[PDB]
Amino acid sequence: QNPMRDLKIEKLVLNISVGESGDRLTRASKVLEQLSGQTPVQSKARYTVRTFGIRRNEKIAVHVTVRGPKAEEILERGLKVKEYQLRDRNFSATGNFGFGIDEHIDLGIKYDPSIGIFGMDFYVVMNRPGARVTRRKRCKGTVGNSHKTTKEDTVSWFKQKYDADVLDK
Amino acid sequence: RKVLQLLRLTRINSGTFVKVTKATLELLKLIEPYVAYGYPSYSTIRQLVYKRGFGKINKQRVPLSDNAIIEANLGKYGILSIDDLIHEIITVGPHFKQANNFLWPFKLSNPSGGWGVPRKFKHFIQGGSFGNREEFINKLVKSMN
Amino acid sequence: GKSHGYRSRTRYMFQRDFRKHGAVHLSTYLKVYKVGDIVDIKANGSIQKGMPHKFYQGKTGVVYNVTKSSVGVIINKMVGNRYLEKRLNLRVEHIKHSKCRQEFLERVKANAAKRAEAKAQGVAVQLKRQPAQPRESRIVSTEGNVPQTLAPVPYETFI
Amino acid sequence: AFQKDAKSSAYSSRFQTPFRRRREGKTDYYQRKRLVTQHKAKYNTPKYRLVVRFTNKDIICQIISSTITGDVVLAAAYSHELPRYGITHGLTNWAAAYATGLLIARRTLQKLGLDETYKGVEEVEGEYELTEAVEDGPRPFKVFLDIGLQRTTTGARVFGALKGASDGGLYVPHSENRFPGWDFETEEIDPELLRSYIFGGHVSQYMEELADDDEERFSELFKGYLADDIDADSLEDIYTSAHEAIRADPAFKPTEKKFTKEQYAAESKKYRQTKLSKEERAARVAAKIAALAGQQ
Amino acid sequence: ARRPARCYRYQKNKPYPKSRYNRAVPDSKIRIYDLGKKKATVDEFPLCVHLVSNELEQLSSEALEAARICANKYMTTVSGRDAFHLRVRVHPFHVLRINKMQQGMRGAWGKPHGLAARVDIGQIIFSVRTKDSNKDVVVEGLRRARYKFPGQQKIILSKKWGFTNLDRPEYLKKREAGEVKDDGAFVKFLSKKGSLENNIREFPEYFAAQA
RNA sequence: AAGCUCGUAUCAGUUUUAUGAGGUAAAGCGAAUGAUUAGAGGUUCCGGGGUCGAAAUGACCUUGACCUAUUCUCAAACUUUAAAUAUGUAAGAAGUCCUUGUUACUUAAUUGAACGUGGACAUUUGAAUGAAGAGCUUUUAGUGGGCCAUUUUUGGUAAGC
RNA sequence: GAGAACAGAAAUCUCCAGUAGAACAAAAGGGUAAAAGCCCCCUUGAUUUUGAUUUUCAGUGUGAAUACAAACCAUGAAAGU
RNA sequence: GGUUGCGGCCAUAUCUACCAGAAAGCACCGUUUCCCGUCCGAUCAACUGUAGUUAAGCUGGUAAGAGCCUGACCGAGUAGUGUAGUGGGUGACCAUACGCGAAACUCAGGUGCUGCAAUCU
Ligand SMILES: [Mg+2]
Ligand SMILES: [Mg+2]
Ligand SMILES: [Mg+2]
Ligand SMILES: [Mg+2]
Ligand SMILES: [Mg+2]
Ligand SMILES: [Mg+2]
Ligand SMILES: [Mg+2]
Ligand SMILES: [Mg+2]
Ligand SMILES: [Mg+2]
Ligand SMILES: [Mg+2]
Ligand SMILES: [Mg+2]
Ligand SMILES: [Mg+2]
Ligand SMILES: [Mg+2]
Ligand SMILES: [Mg+2]
Ligand SMILES: [Mg+2]
Ligand SMILES: [Mg+2]
Ligand SMILES: [Mg+2]
Ligand SMILES: [Mg+2]
Ligand SMILES: [Mg+2]
Ligand SMILES: [Mg+2]
Ligand SMILES: [Mg+2]
Ligand SMILES: [Mg+2]
Ligand SMILES: [Mg+2]
Ligand SMILES: [Mg+2]
Ligand SMILES: [Mg+2]
Ligand SMILES: [Mg+2]
Ligand SMILES: [Mg+2]
Ligand SMILES: [Mg+2]
Ligand SMILES: [Mg+2]
Ligand SMILES: [Mg+2]
Ligand SMILES: [Mg+2]
Ligand SMILES: [Mg+2]
Ligand SMILES: [Mg+2]
Ligand SMILES: [Mg+2]
Ligand SMILES: [Mg+2]
Ligand SMILES: [Mg+2]
Ligand SMILES: [Mg+2]
Ligand SMILES: [Mg+2]
Ligand SMILES: [Mg+2]
Ligand SMILES: [Mg+2]
Ligand SMILES: [Mg+2]
Ligand SMILES: [Mg+2]
Ligand SMILES: [Mg+2]
Ligand SMILES: [Mg+2]
Ligand SMILES: [Mg+2]
Ligand SMILES: [Mg+2]
Ligand SMILES: [Mg+2]
Ligand SMILES: [Mg+2]
Ligand SMILES: [Mg+2]
Ligand SMILES: [Mg+2]
Ligand SMILES: [Mg+2]
Ligand SMILES: [Mg+2]
Repeated sequence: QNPMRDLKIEKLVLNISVGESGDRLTRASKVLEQLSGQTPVQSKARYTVRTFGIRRNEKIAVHVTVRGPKAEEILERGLKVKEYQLRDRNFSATGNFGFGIDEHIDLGIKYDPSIGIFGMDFYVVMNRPGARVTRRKRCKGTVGNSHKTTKEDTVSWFKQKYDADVLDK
Repeated sequence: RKVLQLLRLTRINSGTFVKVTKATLELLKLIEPYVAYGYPSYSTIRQLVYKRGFGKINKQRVPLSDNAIIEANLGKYGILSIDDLIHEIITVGPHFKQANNFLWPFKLSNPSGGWGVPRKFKHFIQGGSFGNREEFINKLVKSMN
Repeated sequence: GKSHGYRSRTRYMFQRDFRKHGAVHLSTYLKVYKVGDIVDIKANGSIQKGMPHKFYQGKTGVVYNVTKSSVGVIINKMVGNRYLEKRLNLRVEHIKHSKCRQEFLERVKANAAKRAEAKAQGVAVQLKRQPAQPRESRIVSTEGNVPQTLAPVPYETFI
Repeated sequence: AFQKDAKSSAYSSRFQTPFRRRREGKTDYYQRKRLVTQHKAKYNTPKYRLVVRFTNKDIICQIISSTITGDVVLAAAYSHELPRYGITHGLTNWAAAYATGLLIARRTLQKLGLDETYKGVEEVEGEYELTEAVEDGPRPFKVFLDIGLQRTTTGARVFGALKGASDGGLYVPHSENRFPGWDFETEEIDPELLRSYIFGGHVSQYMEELADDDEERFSELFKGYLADDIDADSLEDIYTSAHEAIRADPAFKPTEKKFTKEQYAAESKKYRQTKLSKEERAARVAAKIAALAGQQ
Repeated sequence: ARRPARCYRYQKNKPYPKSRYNRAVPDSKIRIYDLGKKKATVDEFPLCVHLVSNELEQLSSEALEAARICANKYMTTVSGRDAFHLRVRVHPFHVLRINKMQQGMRGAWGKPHGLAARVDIGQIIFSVRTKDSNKDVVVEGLRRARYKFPGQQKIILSKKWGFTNLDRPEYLKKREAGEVKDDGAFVKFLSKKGSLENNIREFPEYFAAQA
């Protein structure tokens, strides 16, 4: 069937994985701020690596989750950079999909040598209405298969609106 | 050892009557290795009492030999003679407990014929002497009384 | 060298019962104890506060005191050639009302009954318990039931 | 599920299922344990909870006690009763919360006898106050907020229902710091504001502010307030009279009903699908081995 | 330096396995327990003959290993190496200690010394499957192996089909029915339990009635 | 040793009945943990070899690891199950039931809780067997190297260890 | 497990599964899932008085512990703890 | 009989896969002025009950389903065990006598019951 198992984007999560803390990071953060409007969250390393030059709890990366029309304006905006082609991987079995771009300048955004050039991970997670079942406090349940988000359902979703290509086999 | 006391068998070859219920049957079970028992006939209850029967009177242990001795003590419950005694026993009467406790443990001699077996301390069923030997109890006791 | 701490040796005895871990069900707490009640004692490993020492596991005493969250239980423990009295402070999670007396209570209320049902009719009381009695005579029949003759059976090996 | 997921003989076997009302995500037992148990030396004394729950817009207030056979409703009151008292709209708002609790307090505290003594604050200026014990007299009826799974936020409406009960006569011990108009950064309540909610000042002021800023929305919602010609200002008297109505006669009218219980059992069993018999299932298998194995 | 087996014949101790509590123990001298044509199907080898203990004792790793070879050697040079399937039915899990040796009897808890299987009465030590047309050859294999073992053991012809749990006619009934199906060297049987669907998937050749 | 207070009273290295507690023996391992023999069927952008290759997130063998349903074998310091023997309490007059006083505890509450006053039912009054009675107090000796047998059992190859 | 630029066996982002297979200073064993674990908020009940009780036992001491009474506090909307 | 709120026992209530659900309820669901919380009004807070929907939740039913529960002279009076003997055997061990008595197995049968209050063609 189909009445209101639409395919709304649950949220968009931009991720900048820097190998390091300090100045370089706090600038990568600035990028996600002025790009999201929201004020971005930092992530500490989970263990030391020494060949990645990182210590446990260092503040290694920043990222931000954006929802509602705001997310569309950006997905679209990077989808552009990615010339509207993704790949049959890229889409998870549980529905969602993501991509990256080197150089954030390719989505509006000027240059300015006070900031530099950063890479960015785009991760789009999808769902339908009645999602709140899994997420709310009382009577926390689980969405039925006839309503869970699949791979096919999202690729064809994606293939339709945007009019973008999927590719590979 | 406790049980042999409770059944008033504290000397070899002595004997006492036991009314059978679950709650005494288990007592018997506990002491099979030490006793010989079975179902006594009228004949042998009669001659146990006539010959070797004694009452407990302010302790003491008093030969029966006159009927007034009984009526004196057991008479309260009916029972005013030596045959009255016997009758209360064999029929397990309403007053068997007093009737029977009144009787001092019988004190038998060793069997006369002998024990019939070369070793006493296995079960009757294995050619020994101990345990329930059922109605063959009379042949034995009669040779011991 | 040796070890004899408070809960030594209690590995499986304060253990929790297969598939019965977690919260204690609430009825344990809606129970109500009064002085004089007979309780059974059995430790709940999950409730560390107010726990009977292992010696009192499996034992049945009498309430002597009632408190916000506990009952005081007196148990006679026997040391040497004699008993002494012990009072135990137990949380309600380690106690339950004993059925050790339900029989009695059942038997008394019943016994007072058939005493009236007798007396006020013309007696034939008869209300002491008697032991299992031996079986009376009986006649077993054959109609539809002729005896089948069995013998012992030869040695064999299945293998 | 996917094949490398799904479960085993062993997994399912050793599985310890939780209490039903946890599997249902309805009962927090860690709180029930502490809401319900009594001092062992207060013996068979019940420990009554004021249970407040919010459905997608119905408000429930039951005064409940506990029994190992199951709990027990002393009295109950639903905000959907408020039409009886002059409240037809906005039945899940904060002042519907207060009102309903008011009803619940009166209702029981009536049928208990403590009706005339222990009235509570008749006034209502949102001053902070519990109902005190009257000098040589019955101690009041004591009660404990069973919030359920509500989050305690300073402003939440669960605490509004609390206000109305503690305003109506009940003894329900409570602090101020979750009532709207409690100041975060000064340990001090503004009764200006809390009186406002009790009477619905936030919904009123929202209405007047939507009047001349945006009539697109003001009609989408606040529809019913048009259809019945209640414009803002009167929202107080609405609830002010609701208060009086309630106190005046709270004695719970049940529904007129129509159709017997027997009757509701008729047309419902029409949709209650029925189990099968082994004889029947035996023949659904035999049938299947005839079909799928009998080589078409 | 190996003590005489006489010293550990009897089952005097409680099982001392190799474990975290033990830890430093010699490897079992016997390390293969399935030789001959193990790969072979259930149908290939109907006759089963056992070497069976008549004692409550202990058998060394070394006497399992040495016996293992004795039977296997005879079996294969007389009847062929694919001509049978020997299965050692007994794993030596119990560790034997020794008080190597200053001190005297003071603190005397031994080091591991070697391994043993603990064996019951009627406990099978060796199990072997062939063609009936080989009985003698195999029984000789087991007969010679005995000489390698302390304590009475006695050879016994099984009623069972190979290493199967069904007896010959009962195995045949089930098979010449349809409900049996080859696995590795063993076999699967159709059960009337469970999904109907994937129960017909498996075992297609049932669900006719016959053949 | 001295007794003392009582006396069918109360008493018990025993059974029965009713209600508990226990994780040993056995058992189990196609049940968890841990071990252990064998194959069979799967899965790879994902350990390595290797033929085709310009490569491939290529195909094809191959050996491994894992997964599936199976297979032989084990546990003092493993276990779902779970004995036997031992083991707690109870089987009344200090009992059961009714009427309704006391309080500063406790209840929303003359509500409860505890202790009571008044009233109703005697020995088949509440299983068995036994009871040369039961209870109680003071004071003091010797002893504080132990050894042996059946069964359980630890160390040791073993021992008249 | 399946997904995302640099990014690899291991960095950070997301979703699914997940009876606990983790974590709770430490030996090990018990115990624990809207917690007893992890993040945050507020704190000093790690306080004052003097008795009873359990283990070890002589039913002495010591250690450690339990349930109350009489205070003063903490936290929480609250039952409470 | 349905449903909701609060429950008791805590799998016959769980798990996997399908399909069916009237009416009410519950639910999903719209909103961001206000209390309130967030990197994100997803959660959490408030407002509307108006604009929308049975798709999910929920309830039930199907399955030689997995699990779980119950039964039985199914296995088995088997294993183990208290008691006995100047019983057998070099021993290891093993029979017998008077009692108690499992677990796996196998087969059959089930797959939540129920308390308080409100509500419903
Ligand atoms: Mg629809
Ligand atoms: Mg770096
Ligand atoms: Mg007698
Ligand atoms: Mg003669
Ligand atoms: Mg002579
Ligand atoms: Mg002669
Ligand atoms: Mg002789
Ligand atoms: Mg003579
Ligand atoms: Mg030790
Ligand atoms: Mg503590
Ligand atoms: Mg799996
Ligand atoms: Mg299985
Ligand atoms: Mg749990
Ligand atoms: Mg809480
Ligand atoms: Mg032994
Ligand atoms: Mg030894
Ligand atoms: Mg030495
Ligand atoms: Mg020396
Ligand atoms: Mg050492
Ligand atoms: Mg074994
Ligand atoms: Mg030999
Ligand atoms: Mg143990
Ligand atoms: Mg064992
Ligand atoms: Mg088992
Ligand atoms: Mg295992
Ligand atoms: Mg098998
Ligand atoms: Mg064990
Ligand atoms: Mg006893
Ligand atoms: Mg007497
Ligand atoms: Mg006397
Ligand atoms: Mg002395
Ligand atoms: Mg002395
Ligand atoms: Mg001395
Ligand atoms: Mg001796
Ligand atoms: Mg630990
Ligand atoms: Mg909780
Ligand atoms: Mg300190
Ligand atoms: Mg002390
Ligand atoms: Mg001292
Ligand atoms: Mg002390
Ligand atoms: Mg210490
Ligand atoms: Mg509807
Ligand atoms: Mg805002
Ligand atoms: Mg929303
Ligand atoms: Mg909310
Ligand atoms: Mg549907
Ligand atoms: Mg629900
Ligand atoms: Mg099934
Ligand atoms: Mg045997
Ligand atoms: Mg035995
Ligand atoms: Mg002897
Ligand atoms: Mg012997």
